[PDB]
Amino acid sequence: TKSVLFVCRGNKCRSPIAEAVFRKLVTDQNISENWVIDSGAVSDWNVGRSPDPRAVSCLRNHGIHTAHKARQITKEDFATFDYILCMDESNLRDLNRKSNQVKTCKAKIELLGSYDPQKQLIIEDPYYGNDSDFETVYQQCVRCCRAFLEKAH
Repeated sequence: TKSVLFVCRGNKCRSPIAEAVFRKLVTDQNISENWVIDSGAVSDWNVGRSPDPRAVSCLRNHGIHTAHKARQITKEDFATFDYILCMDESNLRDLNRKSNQVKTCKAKIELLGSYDPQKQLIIEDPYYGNDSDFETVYQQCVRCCRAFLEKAH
């Protein structure tokens, strides 16, 4: 059983989209039973909130739905997930530092964009953008999630 946790700042725009995309992916590939998939936030500020309505609408445009509610990453997440894939360098920096402070870190922390065959390394925060920015994030997650499933690094 493999595990991936998608992380962003507040867990309402980017990482809920990545989670839903990857869940759709493994389901189509008929291997969802062998994958634990989740998303979480660095911050605790947005905990308990549903994804941004623009993220929900973006996923719906692509026939996807999510019932995720924002949660903050926990010490346990570092000890149990195989991969923690984050969105921007602020996430990476924060995750690398908290990884140092847990004596039981099994997860490999990487930028999700590190898997983009199109080389766009950063998945930028779309909250203060518009719906076309959520579509961009979605397209980034599709390319990155598919590359990740084919070969991890």
